[PDB]
Order: sequence, then structure tokens, then C-alpha cells
Amino acid sequence: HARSTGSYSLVTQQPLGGKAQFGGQRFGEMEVWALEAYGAAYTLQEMLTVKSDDVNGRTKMYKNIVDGNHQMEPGMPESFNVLLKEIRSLGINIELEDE
Amino acid sequence: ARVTVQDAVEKIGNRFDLVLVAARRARQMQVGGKDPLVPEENDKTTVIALREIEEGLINNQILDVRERQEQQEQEAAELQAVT
Amino acid sequence: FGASPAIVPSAVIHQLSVYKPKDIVDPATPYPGDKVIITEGAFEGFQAIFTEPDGEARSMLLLNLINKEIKHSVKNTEFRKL
Amino acid sequence: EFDAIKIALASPDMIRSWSFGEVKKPETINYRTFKPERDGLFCARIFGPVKDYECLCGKYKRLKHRGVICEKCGVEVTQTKVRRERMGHIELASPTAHIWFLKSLPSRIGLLLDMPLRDIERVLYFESYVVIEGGMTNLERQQILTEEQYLDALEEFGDEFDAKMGAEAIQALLKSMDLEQECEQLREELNETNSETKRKKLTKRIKLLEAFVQSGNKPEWMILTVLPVLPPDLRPLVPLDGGRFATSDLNDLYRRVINRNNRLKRLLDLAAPDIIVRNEKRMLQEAVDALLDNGRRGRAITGSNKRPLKSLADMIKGKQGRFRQNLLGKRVDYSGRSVITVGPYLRLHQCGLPKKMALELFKPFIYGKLELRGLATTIKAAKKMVEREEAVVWDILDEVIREHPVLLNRAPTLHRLGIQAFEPVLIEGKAIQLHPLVCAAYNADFDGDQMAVHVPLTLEAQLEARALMMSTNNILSPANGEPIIVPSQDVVLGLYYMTRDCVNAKGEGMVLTGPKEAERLYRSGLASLHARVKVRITEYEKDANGELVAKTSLKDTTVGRAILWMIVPKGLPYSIVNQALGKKAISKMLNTCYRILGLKPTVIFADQIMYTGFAYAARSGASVGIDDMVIPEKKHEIISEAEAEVAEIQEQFQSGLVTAGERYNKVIDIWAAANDRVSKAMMDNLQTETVINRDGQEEKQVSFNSIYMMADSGARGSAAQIRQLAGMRGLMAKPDGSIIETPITANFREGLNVLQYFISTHGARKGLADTALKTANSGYLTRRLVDVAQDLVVTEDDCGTHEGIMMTPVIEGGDVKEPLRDRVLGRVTAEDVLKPGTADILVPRNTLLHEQWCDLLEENSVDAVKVRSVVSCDTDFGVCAHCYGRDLARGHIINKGEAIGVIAAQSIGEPGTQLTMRTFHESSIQVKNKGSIKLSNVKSVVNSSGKLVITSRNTELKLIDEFGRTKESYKVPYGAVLAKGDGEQVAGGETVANWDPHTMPVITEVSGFVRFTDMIDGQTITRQTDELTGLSSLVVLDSAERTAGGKDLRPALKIVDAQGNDVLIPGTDMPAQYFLPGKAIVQLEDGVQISSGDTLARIPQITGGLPRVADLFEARRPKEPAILAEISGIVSFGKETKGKRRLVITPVDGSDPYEEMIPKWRQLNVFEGERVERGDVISDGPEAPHDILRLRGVHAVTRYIVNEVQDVYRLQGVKINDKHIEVIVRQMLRKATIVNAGSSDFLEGEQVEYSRVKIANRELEANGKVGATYSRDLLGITKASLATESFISAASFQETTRVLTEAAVAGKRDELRGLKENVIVGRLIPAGTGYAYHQDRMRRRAA
RNA sequence: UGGCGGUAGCGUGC
DNA sequence: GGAAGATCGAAAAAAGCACGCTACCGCCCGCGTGGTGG
DNA sequence: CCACCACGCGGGCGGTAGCGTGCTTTTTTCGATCTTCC
Ligand SMILES: [Mg+2]
Ligand SMILES: [Zn+2]
Ligand SMILES: [Zn+2]
Repeated sequence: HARSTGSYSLVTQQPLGGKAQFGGQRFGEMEVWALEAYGAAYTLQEMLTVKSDDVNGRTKMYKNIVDGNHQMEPGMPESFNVLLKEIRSLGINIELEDE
Repeated sequence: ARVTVQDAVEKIGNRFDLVLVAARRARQMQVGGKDPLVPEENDKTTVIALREIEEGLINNQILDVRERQEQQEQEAAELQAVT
Repeated sequence: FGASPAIVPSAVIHQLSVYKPKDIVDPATPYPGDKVIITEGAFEGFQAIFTEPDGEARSMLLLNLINKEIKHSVKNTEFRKL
Repeated sequence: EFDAIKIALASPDMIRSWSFGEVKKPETINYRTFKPERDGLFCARIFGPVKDYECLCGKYKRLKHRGVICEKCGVEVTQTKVRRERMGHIELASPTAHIWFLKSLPSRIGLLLDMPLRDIERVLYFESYVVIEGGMTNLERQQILTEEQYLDALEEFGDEFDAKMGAEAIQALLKSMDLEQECEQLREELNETNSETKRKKLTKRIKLLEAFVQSGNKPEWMILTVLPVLPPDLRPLVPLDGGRFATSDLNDLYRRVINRNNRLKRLLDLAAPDIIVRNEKRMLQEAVDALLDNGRRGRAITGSNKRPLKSLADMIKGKQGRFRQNLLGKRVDYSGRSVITVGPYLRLHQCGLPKKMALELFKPFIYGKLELRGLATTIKAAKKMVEREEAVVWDILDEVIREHPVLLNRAPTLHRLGIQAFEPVLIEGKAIQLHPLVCAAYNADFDGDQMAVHVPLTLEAQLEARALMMSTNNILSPANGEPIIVPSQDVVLGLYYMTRDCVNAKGEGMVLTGPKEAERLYRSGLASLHARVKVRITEYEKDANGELVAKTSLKDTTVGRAILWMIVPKGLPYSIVNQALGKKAISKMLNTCYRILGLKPTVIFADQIMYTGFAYAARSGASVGIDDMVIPEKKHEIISEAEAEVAEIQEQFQSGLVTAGERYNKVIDIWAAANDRVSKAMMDNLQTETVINRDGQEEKQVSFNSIYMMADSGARGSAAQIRQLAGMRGLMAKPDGSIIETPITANFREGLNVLQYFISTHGARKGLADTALKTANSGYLTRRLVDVAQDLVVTEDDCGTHEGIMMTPVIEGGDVKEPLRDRVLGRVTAEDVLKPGTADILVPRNTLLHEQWCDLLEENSVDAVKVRSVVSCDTDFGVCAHCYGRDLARGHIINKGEAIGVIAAQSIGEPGTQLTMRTFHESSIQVKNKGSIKLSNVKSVVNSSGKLVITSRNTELKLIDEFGRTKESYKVPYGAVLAKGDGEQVAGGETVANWDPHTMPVITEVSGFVRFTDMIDGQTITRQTDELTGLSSLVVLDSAERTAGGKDLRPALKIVDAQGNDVLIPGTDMPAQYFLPGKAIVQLEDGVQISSGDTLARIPQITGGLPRVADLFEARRPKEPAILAEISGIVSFGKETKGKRRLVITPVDGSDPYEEMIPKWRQLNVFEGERVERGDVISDGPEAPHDILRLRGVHAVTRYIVNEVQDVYRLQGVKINDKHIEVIVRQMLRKATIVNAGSSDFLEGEQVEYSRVKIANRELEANGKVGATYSRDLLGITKASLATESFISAASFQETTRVLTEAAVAGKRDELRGLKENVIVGRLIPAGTGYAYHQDRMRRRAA
């Protein structure tokens, strides 16, 4: 089984799972730890944000690859926004302080 | 056309700034439309940048100085054209 | 209210025996003069005055054109309470 | 964009500001028309339009109407994505408390109000009234009143007192309190109070109040009044076939809450009686609690098919929660999965990739190249061309993956080697081809294994894969430094077969001009591969200046060795290949090639070695046959004689000479000896029993048997495995653990009857079950270790610290487990190393110890080396490069910026599967080596016969060789007679000290007469007649049965002189009075003359594997802790209660504030008239790590933990460097409790991060103010991970509810400053290539 | 083509 | 000599239980109440 | 007058009660002594 791009989950905006659904392989916590041990920060960042969750990042990266430019925009994963909204729904105010 | 980066690693001496400088040089060739200082035997941009780093043609301070000189000639020329 | 079942005082029962005077307020108001929201047709999202309760299975509503309001019979479930 | 995350409880005004509307109806979606209802849970007006730039009514459906709200229906015309952010709010009829701040222990409301949680639950769920305004009556402020009590109170003084019921009363109480005045009163009470528990409670409440007042949060906000509502897309309605809609649990809970609120409002409007409205409010509170966190209190709300509903907090925490399912790990694009096969033609940097998988993965690159080439003018044309798969598409695919690395990863990624970068080579098929040499790194077998492949798709990722994660760069294991690229099965066998010599092989005795002639002879079938010839060869030696010098000489070798010599690089000598060249020899040759030549020739050498080994293994044609495993001819006789011995033992037992245990032990020993003899005979008959006719006569040589060939070379199998194949299987154990009397006397070549197979199945089943239940435990331990060291990176070069650990070789018993060389290799000394006896510097202060330095240290015979340690690193928020040491994966020193905690945790956790969880099943000192004897911590005295008896309970005997290096060490028990004195050389096998293990005989250091004093029969002693001798021996009666009159008459024997008074101890004014402990047996009668060293009185006297490692890393207190002497002083007994005694330590110069309760049944190693120092063992048992840290310091507990972990791992044969254990120990020691507040603002009982306390003390010292004294604490891995500055990591770890409640109450602000936080956020981690970026941001924050 | 629960199986010191 | 701090064991409550993948089955409220037709 | 279809509003299920029942570790609380004094 292989996948370049396809359908995404309607809640977390992540690629589906399983060969039947034409999903992508899951990069688990152990793989993240291995990447951190290797020190490949850029690979981990691109695999965490511009490949799975960042919708604008995904579209921009696809356009750049089609255009022949190998550059990315980290953006902001949608799962973190979902988590923030869920925690806010719990009565706890959590926000990102720019300062 | 490259299998080991040990010589490049010891040339840079940090094995982490080497990745950054090689990425900057590869982006300079691929996006900026630059030219390589060494012949390419049908080599990818990253491999070309690594090979350039191997012989000392490309270095972080060297790249910064070259970029600053290019910027200086660029806006000096634009100022001359405007005036 | 806890482990054991709650025991109401006899005063509460005695009061509730003769408390009930019949209550006018109801969750649904088919009374005339009550604004009612329409959710179908060009009248969707608009309020209309109630004319009077005529019939049992349905009641008539006073639809509101810009020119003037005119009564007409509608289905009871057709209109929504506002 | 942002720098930190702020978390606090939300005020009702803020909640209202968040919401764009109010939800008033439980309706979600009309079934007839798929449109949401007004004011519903999915209302378009409140949240947003269901379609992009389309009004719900349909008046405006174009982008030209963006930003204008329709007047017909009131829904804004904007994108549908805004429905993922807009939230709602529900106005509760009555306030309801938050379940998180009420039930999660400790209760925030109860702690703030200083009232029991049961009262809080009673008032909350409408069971008892609570006073609010006490007034001038006898009622206080917060008093619990029941229904009848409240009725009576309102009856008698029903004028001014206010008592309310429900959450409204709690909200009023919270709103009607002054934080500042209460904090001041609490501080004054804490200052005036003295109780330890009261002090701790007051300190906790003071800290809570200070944290609350410092932040902007208010207590009344802890009682919810407006309920937030999630955006609809976060709780979507899945459209099912047939018109049905899948409803999430959140929608059901929201509908229940809305219905309950509406019912309560309607009943309040109707003016229902008190009980009805109270029940409605209680039910609303229960529904709100179920929605917030279902199952916390009462019966959980069940689902459609009897399952608990998934509440808001249910999907946040746990393995299936958001943190561990969509933040730490996530599914990614450009990924594939396939089975893995073996490709022998591939190189170390190449892996096979199927054409279809490569085409699918690299689709965007092919599209871009096709567009660039002009073949396709649009994306649709490129997609169609790729689908049709023309030749041009294949050419483009081949072009785009010329040097594009791909990350190949296996499912059980135990360590960083589980994922590696490879260059793809196009193949046809559906299976990925893997390089054999990396298989050992992947722990992958070709028996159905499946592996995943990811495609890096940016320049930075491609270069990181090429330079960091490439297989050619990973040749040394970071765990221990041992090489990972080693031949395993076939290459080793081929090399062993090629490099072997026969006796009369064809072509023997020839003279060859070079390896080329040898190969041309072998290929032509004119000379055997094992023929012994002489060849003239030239070898290149590395010169001192770095050049290569060629020496030509004639060497006597074999044809195979000469053939193999050519593939060897120039620098290597010829001696490496002039042997049998087993697996160990091949690994040594590869290591030598890497050390001498470097890395670039090493990969080529490994590839050539693998190719040659595979080719010659194929040419050899080694095979396994039923005749290869030979059964010894002497097995039958050994079995018969063992059976005869067993039968004679059985008949002797039946005659009654011996018992069941003795005969069982004899049978076990006899069968073990028989099995050992059978195995020895098998090995003798297999290894060398072959005979060969040389040129003239017959002789013997090494066997060419295939089984022995693969067993001796190390390709596969082992001695025990060959023994099981050909010799007897040996004894087997039942599942309980005991051994079975009758062993399996049948070979695997021969048949095994039913009984033997049934017996043998027990061990296999036990091992399989152990592995199955061990995998999960190992994974959990690895995850905990990874978290506990997830935020440790190298952020400095040197601290200038003059501290470190004094590493010495470890010795246990009569052997040396680990020499000092490997322990100290790859580390930097903490101070100058001096030559023993010369006071001359050997190693500079800050020089890394490489191989040459270790060789100098070992040639100079140095055992104790002080080296800088990670646990002693002075750098805060990370460690320095110097204090860490060597990288252990690269030759040079450790780099700066990379993560070391993750590497250490992975290295420790990878061998977890090797350990086993299930637990199953002296009177003299023996000397094994010839050398001098040294006694440490020895206070010895000569006995009557001149022998030496030690009066110290911590005496060590060290056997030291003639070179001054400590060879062996033992702990000699107190009061052991010494056969020989100190400083006398002894030979092996000699006994130096002897002692009685069964009983401890009291030793006297004075000479005189023993008298019967201060002890009376029937009260404190008993004159019991001996069972056999009949002598009236005195036995000391314990205080339990001691008479009341004789309680103060403590028994004590005094040595007297001719005068008759007690003899003073030499050098001590206090007279020699040996106190008699309980159950003391004295045989000597009254007035018995004894000398020094005589025996006075007799006193009568675990887990391993994964559980032991977990207990060590969790700082679990042993269930039988050993009491230690906290303060140095004399020992005394003040008084005694029932079941306990009051041991008192009185320092000679210090005060006496200590009174230790010692349990009665705990044996006391020390007596009444002894002297002890700090950190001295008082009772038998394991030492608690907390006690070691508190008394003996950080270094002692660090060494203890390191030694225990290393011993546990060495028991299983796994070697791990001590750097990882030291890193974990340092991560454990991160909190400190203040002792004196000083000029700092830290509380006396506060527990603060060590770095913060150190920084504050440094600042105060710089400013001249006094510092604050601190005591470090030791916490478990989970405890340390939970108690950290960054609440995000603790919340993501486990127990998310408690961590989130703490963060919300305290109003903590969290900076990323770590790996897990940046991973969750989605930014570059501060470790590795991103580190140089992050530091830039820091300096950007500088200005 | 969206998910939960149950069941069974695969790869995980030979 | 009765009240407050100690403690002490015993009981009760909360949280955790490796990583990837594949296939099948079942379910995605439901029940009273009004509408309407035969 | 009876049976099938649509529509809205509660909630453990079903019953003239009871349903459970093979883990370990850590944290909190409580009755009961105790014990120590002012
Ligand atoms: Mg396998
Ligand atoms: Zn509209
Ligand atoms: Zn340091």
C-alpha cells in the first residue's frame, strides 16, 4: 500500500488510516522519539505539520512541489486548535500569549 | 554521486550547521537560479551543495559574505539606475 | 436526597391539595395576538400576528405582507412558536 | 507568532465573550430537510453557514456578499471553516460547580474552604444546608446543618442567620471571603504552630492562596454559571446510508443538559415546591458533571448498547485521548507499507523500492517534472498520463529518485536505529528489498515482516536524511559504542569456510607468487580452498607521519585466506585474516578497519566482505543432515550407570538411611553430573574426533562437520543448542519452579516419548507467556523513561565545575565484573590524575580519555579516576558538552544542541525485552589470587590465641595484587576471627577469616572476670537447663515478659579485675558494661576468667529483571528498609513503648534532638555501648534510596542506582554505558525543599525546582544578601515527569485531569523550552538542526 | 469511503 | 483526668496496563403519541 | 375499529428486585487506639 495524498478526517484534518480507506502510515510516538534522537528537527517539523494537519501548509507545499520549489510554511496544526477549543469548552481559558 | 558525508562533516566540524548551510546553498541554486562552482555529473541540488562544501568553496561565512556582496552590488545598481 | 428517600412535610401536601388555581402560562401559546415565526416559503424568518383559534387540528395565522396583514388558515405544525 | 501558553479558569464574562450566541433548544438537524433548527445545537445563525459564502435562506450565494449578515434568517455569509472556531454558550438556570475542581483530589473547593469533601458533596447534591452569614448567634460561618437542624434554627433564632442549599451556597461562600486576610491569618498560624502535619497543611493552603491571589482568577469563577459549547464541526453529525445520522456522545450530553435546564426553568416559572425544584437542580448538576467528566461520581450515563458515554474529558486523556492520538503521533501523507525481502546485490546505502510504490509516493514530483518538460499543460493531463503509465512517466520517475532518500522504519521503534534513510533503487514486484547488514540494526527477520517508507519532500529534510539518518553514518550503537554492522548468519559461515586449513588438501605445499595466482588456481579446480601453501604478499603499514609503507614477505597460509586478502584494504595488516576468522574475528577486523582507515573505506570493506561471504557460502554447499548430529557411543553406558546410582540411592532411602530431601538432592546432583559428562563426551566426539590420512600416515584435525562448522564459527546455534540436538536434553522444571527428578535422556535426533514432550512443554509455555506479558511492561517502562528525560539537551561547552564521580573498577566476590578501562573510556577527568607514589600529573584536568589515555592509565596501574558527571553538571536547563563526555556514536566529543535524554532513555529501554519479570527458585572467606591483604574500616583486637577479631560492623577485606591494584573485595562480618594478619601475602585457596553465620558471638576487648551482676532470675533472665549438657545457662528475658519491678534493671555483663569492680575500657572513662540484648545465650558461669577477643554470648540470627529496574527507577521504598544513623554520635536507649523502642543518638559535641522509633521485632546490628557515624547501617535490609540521598549525598545514591542497574543488565548479558543511567538519575534529582527561608521569598516548607533555587541563591550572593539552604529530593520517573515546570508535558503524559486542574488553578504560564511541547505545538524542536534556529530566537528576544 | 465495541490473526532473541 | 496531636493500620478511591497492521461481525436511541389509511 | 408511518421529548433496565464476583501501585481518609500532656 502507498499514498501520496487523498481523503482526510473531517474532525482532526488528518489523513485516514488503513489500506481500505487509502490512508497513510501512522508516525507514532516511538518514531517521533527516534527522530528527536537523530536530531532531524526539520524532518520532524515537516512530517508533523505540513504533511498531516496544516491544510494551508499542505496546499502550499503541493503547489510548491508542482512548481519545482522545495520549501514549506510550518503554519499551525489543526489538532492543536481542536484541543484548545475543547479545553475552552471545559470552562478553562487557555490561549497563546504572543508577548 | 555521494555516499558518505564524513569529509564534509569534518570540514564543517559541527554536523548540524552543515545541514543548514547545505540547505541554504541548495535553495540558492534551485530557487535563486544560481550556478554551481563545480561540474555536475547529473547530480541533485543537495548533492551538488554537499560536494561544493567538500572542497571548501562554500562555507557559512563565505556564503554570508557572498550574499552581502551580491546585495551591495544589487542596491548600488538600483540606486544608480534610480538616480 | 442522600441514601434514604426524602419525606415531604405534611404542610406541603396540604398546601398542594388546594394550591392549584389553574395556570394561564403555557409552553405553546395559540392565543390571538401572539407573534408566530414562519419557517416555510417567502415568509421564512418572519413573524406574524395570530388571528384566533379556529378549528381543532390547525389554527389560522395573519400573514404579514408589506402592504397589509391578512388572515389565512395554516397547519398547526406549519408555523413555529416565537 | 507566540512565545508562551497561558492557562487559567474562565470567568463567565470571558465565556460569554467567546460565544457568538446562546443555545436554547436541543434540536440539532431536521430529518425532512437537512438544515439545522433555530437556536439549536447546530444553528447556522449562532455558529455559521453550512456552505461556503452561501446564506442559509439562499438570498445571497456569491462571494460578492461576503461579510454581510442576511436579514431574512440572520446567518453571516462567510466560509464554512468559521464553524470550526465559533463557540456557543448556555445560560444555566442555577449555578453548578465544576466537577474537575470538586472531585479531583485534592478538592480545590474543600482546600480553599477548609471543610471536608463529604460536606461539600452533601451541600452540592442537596443533602444538608450550609450557613453563610453566621451573625451574632452561636452558629459559625461555615456550619453543616441537616433538615431538622435547619428547621430548628429557623424556628428559635429565625431572624438574621442565613443558610443556603446547593451550589449557590458554595458560590456565595467563595465570593464572601477575603484572600489577603485569610492568607495573613494562615501565615501567622503557621509561624505559631508546631505540628508537622498541621505545618504541612498550612503551607499547602498558604501556597494555594498565594497562587490564587497572584493570578487574576477569582474563587467565584470556580462555580460554573455559563456553559461553553463546542463548535459543531468538532462534534460532527456523520451522514449514514438510509437517512440515519450518527450522533456523537457530546451531542447527546449537550441535549440532556439543555433539556434539564429547560425543565428547571419551566418548573421555576410554575413556582414548584421546594423539594421538586431542589431535585431538579440536583439532576441538572448531575447532568453537567456527566457532560464535563462522565463516570467521576455516581452511575455513568450509558450508551445505546450499554457503554459509558464519551464526555469532554474522556477523549482528552488516555491512550485514545487527543494528546496521545493526534498530537504526539499522527498519520502522515507520502507514506507506504510493504513486506521486506533480502537483496544481496544492494549496497549499504541502497534499498529496493517497487516501481508501483515509488510511482504512488512520488506523484507530485512526477507531476511537476511532467509540467516542466511540457508533456502535460495541466494537472489533469499529468494525472491521466501518470495513471496510464507510459514510458515517459517511468523515465521521469527514474529521474526524480536519483538521489532522493527515503526513510524506512519498522513498527517496534525501540531506539533511533529503527528508522534509517536509504537511497531507492527501482525494482519490479511488491516487496521492499533490504540490505542484510542493516537487518541486525532493524531487528527484522524475513518471515513476514512489514516495514513502512516515508518520502522526505523538502531540501532540509532530504539533507538531514542524507547526513544524519543515512545507513552509512550509523555504524556505532549509541547505547554502548559497539559496532552494529556485523555479519550474522551466512557471511560468517562463508568466511569461516574459506579461511580454514585442511591437512592433505589438493595442491598443498605449493608456492604461489600472489593472491591472484591463488584465485586462478582455485577457480581452475587445481587447488583446494583449504590447501596450505606459501604466498609472497605485500602489506601496507601506516607510518607515524600518516603515510603507507609496503613490506613484501612470504607467508605460510591457505588458498582461501590469500583470496580473501585482496578485498582487505591496504592499511590493515595480514594477521587479521590468518586465522579461522569466526564471527568475533570478523567483527574485530571490521572494528580495526574503522579505527585505522576510517569510515569511507569501512563501508566498501563491509560490502566486499558480505559479497565474498555470500558467494563462498553458496559455493561451499553446507547442508544439515540426520547423520551430521552424531550420538556419542558412550551415552548408553553413562545413562546406565546414572540409572544404577539413582536406583541404589532410592533403595538406600527406602531402607531409611536418608530423608526425602537428601535423596532428592543426591538424585539431582547425579543427573546433573551425568548430563555434564554426556555433553562433554558429545563435544569431544564432535569437535576433533575426525581422522585424516596425511602424506604418509594418519593424524587428527578440526572437524569439518556442518553442525560443528556453524556452531564454532558463531553463525547460528550455541553449545547448549548442540547439546540439546545430540546430547541429552537435561533436567526440566515444572511451572512452579522446582526441578523434576527424572530428566529427558532422549536426543532431538532420536524420538521423544509422550511423557518427555509433555514435561518439556512447560518451559516453552512459561517462556512464551513471559515474553507476551513482558513486551507491554517493557514498552511502558520505555515510555516513562523517555518522558522523564524528554527535555535534556546539551546547551553549554564547559561549566568549570571541580566535582565528579571517583570511578573505580567494580568487584563482587572473587572476580572483577568490569575493568576500569571501559567504565572510564570516553569521559573527561574532573581533576588532574597523579602517578601513584610520584605526585606527578599524568592526565591534564580537562582532557577527554580516548584509547591512548586509557592505555596510559592502565600501564601506570591507576584504579580510582575522578571524572566529570552529568549529575554534577552546573549548567541549568540542560547539561554541558564537557560534563557529558564522549558522544559514544561518533569518534569526536559530543556535539552541542542535540538531545541526549531521549537517546539515553531509548538506550536503556531497548534491552527491556531481554529481561524477565517472572521470579523462580557461608562461614569463611576464600582467596583466589596471590597478593597482599588490606583491611579497611577495621578496629581489630588480638584474641587469646593471638588471632585477630574485628570490632567493626563495616569492615572490608581487599586482596591486592603485587602491582597495587585492588583485585578482590569482600565485606567481612563483624567479630570474625582472622587466620592471618594484615599486610601478609597469601596464596590462592587459603582462608583468611572465619565466622559463624548461624549465631553472632559477643566479642570482648578486655580481659578479666565476668560476674553475674544487675540481673535476677525470673525477672530479667532465666537460668535454663541445657537440653543435652544440662548446664544452667542464663537466657535474657525480653521486656515483653519482664517483670515490672525489674524493668529498669537492664541486664549488662561487666568485666571485673582482681579487685572485683568493672574494668574501664582502655581510653574510655565509661566502664566496660556489655548490655545484654534479647534472646542472649551465655554459657559461662559466674566469675569466669576470659581474655580479649573471647566469645561472651550468642545472639541468634531479591527480585530481578524488569520489576527490579522499575522499582529502582520509581524510587520505591523497600518493604524492609534498613535503619541508618542520620547523625554521628553514641547510641543509647531512652525508654520503650509497646512494640517500639526509643533509640537515641547523642553526638559528643552536638545536641540531642533525635528520638527514633525502632520496631521491636527489627534486629539491631548495633548494641548499647558502641559508636556510630553518619550513614551507618543499624538494621539488616536493603537501603532506601531516599535515605542514601539524604544522608550520604547525591554521589552515593547515584553510584548505588548505577551499580544496581548495571548488575541487573549484566546478569542478562546486556551492556549499557553508565551515561544514560547518570542522565536518568540527574533527571530524578530536580526538586529541593527549603530549610531556611533567608533573604529569598521561598517558603520554609516549599518544594522548588533546583535550578530556580540555585539561580536565586546566586543572585542573592551577588547582591550580598544571604541565600536559602536547600535539601535535594529523589522522585520516581512518573513523579518527576508529573512535577515539572511545563504543564503541557505533564498533561500529555498521564493523569491529565489533575495536571490541568493544577495549571488552571495556579494560572501557570508555560514556555515551550522542550521537545514534547514544541512537537505538540508544531514548531522546530530545540534539539539538533533546529537548535541553532531556536537560540537565534532567544537572542532575538534579547533585544 | 466516517467512527465505536467485540472477535481472530500478523511482525516482535533467534 | 479529659482533650488535642500522633499514628497506625485498615479500608476505599483513582489511574495504568508496548508499537505498527489486517480481516469479519454488530451498532450508530426509542418509545409513546398523533396522523392516516383500509 | 385496528394497524402502519412520522414526530417530538426524556435518560438504568426492568421490575410489583436485583444486577457484581481472577490486578497492581499510589494516594487519601477514617476509626480506633494511644499517648501525652497542662
Ligand atoms: Mg519474524
Ligand atoms: Zn438569509
Ligand atoms: Zn557541565
